[PDB]
Amino acid sequence: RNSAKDIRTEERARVQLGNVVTAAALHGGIRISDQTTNSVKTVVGKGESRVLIGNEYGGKGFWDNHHHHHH
Amino acid sequence: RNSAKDIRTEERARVQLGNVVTAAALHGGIRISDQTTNSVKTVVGKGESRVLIGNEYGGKGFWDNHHHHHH
Amino acid sequence: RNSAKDIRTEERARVQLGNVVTAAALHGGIRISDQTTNSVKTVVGKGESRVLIGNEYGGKGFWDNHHHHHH
Amino acid sequence: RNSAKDIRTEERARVQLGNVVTAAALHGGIRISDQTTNSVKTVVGKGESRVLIGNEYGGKGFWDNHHHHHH
Amino acid sequence: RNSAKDIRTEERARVQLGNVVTAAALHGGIRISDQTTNSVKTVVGKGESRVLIGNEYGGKGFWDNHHHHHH
Ligand SMILES: O=C(O)Cc1cc(-c2ccc(C(=O)O)s2)sc1-c1ccc(-c2sc(-c3ccc(C(=O)O)s3)cc2CC(=O)O)s1
Repeated sequence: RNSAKDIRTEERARVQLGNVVTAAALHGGIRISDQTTNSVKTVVGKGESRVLIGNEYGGKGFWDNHHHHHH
Repeated sequence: RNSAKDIRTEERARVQLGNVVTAAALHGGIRISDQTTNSVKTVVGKGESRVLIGNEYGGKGFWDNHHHHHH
Repeated sequence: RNSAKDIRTEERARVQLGNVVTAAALHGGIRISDQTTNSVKTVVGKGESRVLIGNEYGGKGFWDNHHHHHH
Repeated sequence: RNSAKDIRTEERARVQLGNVVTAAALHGGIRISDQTTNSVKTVVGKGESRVLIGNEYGGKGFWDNHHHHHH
Repeated sequence: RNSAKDIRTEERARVQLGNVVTAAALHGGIRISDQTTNSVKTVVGKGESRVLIGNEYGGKGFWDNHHHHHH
């Protein structure tokens, strides 16, 4: 699960509290198991900062596309 | 599941409580063992900040628009 | 399930409770998934702030997005 | 499992609290569960900074790196 | 376990705290436990800073490693 205490997002910033499911995630079943526990105390973002509190599911790189492409 | 406490939005800020499903998610994989609880205490959004409390199902962009050049 | 406890909307602020079905996601079919509990305690919106209590269904834009500026 | 005390992100900086699950993975060992513990106290990033707190699963080579082995 | 006190990343920098798992995963090992102690005190990086605190396991040979067969 995910848990956050204090998140500050100003100056055209944006924050998302959840998981990201891309249109590539079409393979999965129902299985109840253990899930990693990720939690943050304080996050201060300034200047179009983007806060992602959760896990990301993608195939084309990651959350954003700035560096490290396909080999 | 989400659990928010205090969310403050000022200066033309906008906040949404819930999940976002896109047209690309139409007839796809909505259930892939998404077992997680996203809890948050204080969220600050000043300066046209956007607050998204929930998970998304898009693919054609991670909520916002980001495009750069790697190496 | 979408729910809220206290919402403070002031200074040309607006609040909506329920769900939003954008025309980009077909007509108002209603009842598609809803597999998460979305509840917030206190939401403060001052200064043209927008408070949306519910999930949306769209593909043209993520609720509020019309930017065409590349970085 | 993963815990962060204070994280500062400025100037188009972004931070993700979770893990990176790529589409290169499938129903075969994807349930990494809870193994090692990663706890950071102070994280400061300014001017295009990316904070990744979590593990990565897939054949993307590496989440974000500069290049390969150089001479 | 992996712990870090102070991490500073400025000017196109990134900090990754976690373990990397290649698409091939581990060739067995039903007892996945952490048997390494990595405590980071203070690391400052300005200008193309790559901070990786965790376990290396990919298949390239830079910030990662593998076995591979030579011929
Ligand atoms: O704000 C709370 O009360 C704490 C908190 C808040 C959550 C929820 C938010 C709203 C909910 C609600 O509305 O009820 S519940 S869950 C919960 C905890 C879970 C995990 C914890 C850890 S421990 C820590 C580490 C970070 C660094 C380390 C170091 O320096 O040693 S240890 C971070 C987190 C996260 C954190 O404390 O913010 S606290």
